[PDB]
Amino acid sequence: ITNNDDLLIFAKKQILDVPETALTIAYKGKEPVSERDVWYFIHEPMGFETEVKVTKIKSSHPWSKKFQEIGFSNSRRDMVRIQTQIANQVKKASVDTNKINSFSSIAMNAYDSRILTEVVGVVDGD
Amino acid sequence: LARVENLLERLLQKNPVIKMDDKVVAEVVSRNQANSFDQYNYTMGGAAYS
Repeated sequence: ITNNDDLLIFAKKQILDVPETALTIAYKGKEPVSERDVWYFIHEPMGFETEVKVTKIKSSHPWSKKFQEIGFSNSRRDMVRIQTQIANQVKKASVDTNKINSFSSIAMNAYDSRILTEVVGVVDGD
Repeated sequence: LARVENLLERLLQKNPVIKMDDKVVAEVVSRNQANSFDQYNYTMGGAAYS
């Protein structure tokens, strides 16, 4: 990009200026929770009175008697996510190097033909 | 009943420490983490180690 407004919006998109929070709730009610519904969260000891949008669900079978785990505002850190990020970055770097190898080779390929043209012009000049 | 008490005392002697192995725990943890990594890679197409 060349103008300044696009770079301004890009820079604004490039940073994160609020604490990164992730909320996890263990729910054991009768009402089922879907993947789209937005609930109202009230929790006085933790100072919560807001609307929460579901982003992660770990449900059990209806006969399993177990609790449900519901997430909001992205997920906890975890290592396997970091390993996946590192692996995909490695793949991107590898394919970039593979492309740049051919780019350098064709830079050598586009070299010799133009050198031949220069030699032809040199002979013409004499 | 005295020998019952003696045997109960001797049986109370036993150390309440149960040595649990760490190598097998680490290997199982690694296998489960590998399962999670494979799941995440599959959900991301193939943009990972494999």
